[PDB]
Amino acid sequence: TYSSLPDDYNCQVDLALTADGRTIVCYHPSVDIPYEHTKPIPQPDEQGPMIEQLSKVFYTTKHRWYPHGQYHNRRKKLNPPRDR
Amino acid sequence: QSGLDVIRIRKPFHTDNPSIQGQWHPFTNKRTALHGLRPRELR
Amino acid sequence: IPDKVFQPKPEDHEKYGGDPQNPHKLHIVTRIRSTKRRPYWEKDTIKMLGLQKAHSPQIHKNIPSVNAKLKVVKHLIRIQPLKLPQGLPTEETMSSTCLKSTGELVVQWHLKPVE
Amino acid sequence: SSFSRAPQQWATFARMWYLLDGKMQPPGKLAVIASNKLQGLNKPVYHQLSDCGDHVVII
Amino acid sequence: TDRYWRVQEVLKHAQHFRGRKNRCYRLAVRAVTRAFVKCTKARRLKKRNLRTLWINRITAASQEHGLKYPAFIVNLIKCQVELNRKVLVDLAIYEPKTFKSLAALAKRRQQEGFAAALGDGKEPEGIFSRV
Amino acid sequence: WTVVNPMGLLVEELKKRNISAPESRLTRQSGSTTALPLYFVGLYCDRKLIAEGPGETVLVAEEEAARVALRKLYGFTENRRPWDYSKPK
Amino acid sequence: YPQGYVPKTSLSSPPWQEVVLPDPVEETRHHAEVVKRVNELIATGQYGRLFAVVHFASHQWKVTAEDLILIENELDIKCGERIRLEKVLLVGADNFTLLGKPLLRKELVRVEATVIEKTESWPKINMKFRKRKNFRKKKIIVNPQTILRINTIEIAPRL
RNA sequence: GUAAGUUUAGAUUAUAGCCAAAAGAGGGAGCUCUUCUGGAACGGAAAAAACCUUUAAUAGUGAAUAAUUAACAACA
Repeated sequence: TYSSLPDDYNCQVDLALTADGRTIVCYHPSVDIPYEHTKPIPQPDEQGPMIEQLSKVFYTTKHRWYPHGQYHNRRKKLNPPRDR
Repeated sequence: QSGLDVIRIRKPFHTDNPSIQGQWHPFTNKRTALHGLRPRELR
Repeated sequence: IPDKVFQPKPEDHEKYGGDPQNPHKLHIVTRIRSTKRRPYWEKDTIKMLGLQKAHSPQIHKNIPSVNAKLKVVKHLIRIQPLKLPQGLPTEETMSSTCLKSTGELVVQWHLKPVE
Repeated sequence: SSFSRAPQQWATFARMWYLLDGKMQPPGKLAVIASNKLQGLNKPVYHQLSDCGDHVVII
Repeated sequence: TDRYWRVQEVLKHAQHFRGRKNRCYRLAVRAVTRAFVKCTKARRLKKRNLRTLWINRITAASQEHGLKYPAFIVNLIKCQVELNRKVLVDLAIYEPKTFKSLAALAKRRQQEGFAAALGDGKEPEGIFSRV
Repeated sequence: WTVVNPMGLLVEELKKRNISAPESRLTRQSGSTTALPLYFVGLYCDRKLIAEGPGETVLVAEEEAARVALRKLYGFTENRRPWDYSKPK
Repeated sequence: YPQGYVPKTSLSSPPWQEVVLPDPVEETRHHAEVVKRVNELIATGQYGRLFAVVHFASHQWKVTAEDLILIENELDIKCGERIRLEKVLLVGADNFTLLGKPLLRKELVRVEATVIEKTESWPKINMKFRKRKNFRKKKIIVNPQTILRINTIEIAPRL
C-alpha cells in the first residue's frame, strides 16, 4: 500500500526514489478489467414536426434548425484549415 | 527565410503523435463491478 | 508613536535575531507602494533614496542621516540588514558575488544545489 | 490507446447519464453539484464551445 | 492626386463591413480604426484568459482523480516541481497514466505534509518529503 | 494498408499462432436506449482482455476492437518506438 | 471509560481521516526494489514513444520525436544545425516516468534538435485608446522568430 | 543624500480650473466662506473624470504579487 492513491482503475502506480535521491521513479503499468467483472456482449440480436423531431433526437433547440439568409451563407469560409 | 507564407499561426506547436499513453475518455478511471453489473440492476 | 520603537529592547532583539551590540551597518530597502497620491515631501524623499522602481533592492548605510531619511519613508519600504557571512568580496571574487533573499551576500556563487 | 480516430473522438466527446437522490437532501447543494455535472465541468477537457454537458436524473 | 488611393486604403480594410459603413468613407474610416483598437486591447487580456482556461482544465482533471487543484499545486510546489499549467493540461489529456502517477505523488506528499505539519518537525522528514 | 473483415483476419492470425479466439464482452455501456449510444467491447482471450474498442453499436465496438488487436499483432501500437531519421549510418 | 474520553459524535471527530504511513526502513527497500526493476526496464529498452518536458526561454515545452517548436526571437544558429537542449525536468515512457529534483542529471538525458528556419512574426497592430485618436497613431511589430525540429532523445540506465 | 544653481542679455508663454480629503472661521441642522493636501488605469470599489492598488511601453499559448461586499431572540 505504498501508493497513496487507489491503483485499481487506471494503472498500478509504484513510486520510488533513485539512489542519488535527486530523481523520482514512477512505474505505471495499465490494469485490465477482470473477466468476472464484465458483462458478455448481448447474445440476442412535415417542416414543423421535422424540426421538432430533430430537436428531440439531439436535445437541441428548434431555433438552431431554422435556415439563414443568403448574406451569412456566402460569408462562410469554404476551406477550414486542417494540418496533418 | 522559407517559402512558407508569413501570416498568423494559430498554434506554435505541431506534432503527429499527440498522445503516448492514450487519450483520456470518461470511462477512464471508472471501476467495474462483478459481472459488469449496470447500475440499479436487481439481477 | 513612542520613541521606544527606535530604541530596541532585549525581547525585540531576540524576535528579529539582531544582536544589541555590533549594530548592523547596511540597510536593504525596497519600495512596496506607489508615490502617486502621496504628499510632495514623501515623493521627494523616495526620489532622493533612488527607490523609483518598486521591488528593487537598494543598499543604504545605517547612519543617523540615512536613518532619518528612511524613517520618513518607513511605511513605503521594507528594511532588512545586509549580512556578509563570508566577509567583503575581493576583486577576484567580485564576479562571484550573489545576494540572497535572506539578506546575506555570499562572495562565491558555485551554482550547486544547496538541497 | 491505438484506437481509430473517429471512435476515439466519439468516446471522449460522449455524454453520460447521472442519477441523483433528493430524499432529505438540500436542493442547493445538489444544485451546485447538478450544475457542475450538467454544464460538463466535470470533464478534464471541458471547453465553452464543446457542448459537453451530461444527463442528470434527480428523484 | 492620390486621394483615390487613400480612400482605397480605408476601403480595403472596410471591404468586409456591412451596410452603408462599407461604402461611406466618413463612416468606413471610423470603423477601421475602431476595429484595430479592439484587437490591441484584447492582446493583453487574451493572455490572461489562456491561463484561466489552463487552470480550469487542470482543476477538472484533478477533480476527476479526486484531487483539488489548490492541494495538487501546493504539494507539487513542496516537491520543487515547476511544470507550467499549460503543460499540466497536456499531461492529463495525453498522459493519463502519468497524471495518475503525478496524482499519487501529490497525495503521498500531502499525506506526508499533513504528517509533517502534525509532527511539527520533530519527526524525521518522510522519504517523499526529503529534499 | 486496407484490411477488410478485421474479425476474420484477427481469428486467422490467432489460429496460426495457436491462440484461442477471444470471447467478446461488453466492458462498458452508456446511453443504450438513447439515439447516441456508446458501447465498449473487449476481446477476451482465455478470459484475458487482449484489445478493447469503443463503438456506437456493439458491432462497431467489436470491429474497432479487432482493428486495435491487429495493430497490436503487427506491433503498430500508438506508443511504439518512433522511427529514427537522425542516424547518419 | 478512560480519563479524557470523548464519545464519537458529529463534532467530536474531525471530518478529515487520519492516515498512517509505512515504516521507513521497509519503505526504502520498496523504493530501492522498484528502482532495480525500472533500471532493468531502461537497460532492456522496453519503451516506445517518449515525452520530455524542456524549459526554454520563459516557456516549458512538452517534447516528442519529430515535434516542431517555434521560438519568437532570433537564435544566431544556422538552419539545419543540430542543437542540444540542456533544461529537461521530466521524461516519460509508456509504463514509467522520471522526475527531476528539480532537474534530471545531464548524464541521464541528452536531447538534440535542429534549426529549421529563421523568420519574423506576422504583423501585430498596436493602437492606444485616446480621444481624437487619429489614423496614423498605429504601430506594427513583426517580432523575429525561429523554428526548431526535434531530432533525438537519448537516455541510459544510469540510475 | 544628491546636481544643479547665481548673474547678465533676449524672448515669449501664462495670468478663468474641476472634484475629493484635511485645517479653520461665520453657524447651533446643515449650510457659507477662507486655507492646506491629492488626483486624471490599461486593475478594484457595480455603472463611479476627482477614492484604493498602480513608475513608462515592446513581442511571448510564461512566473510571483498589489488593490479587489462582504459579516457571521437576551437571562442573570
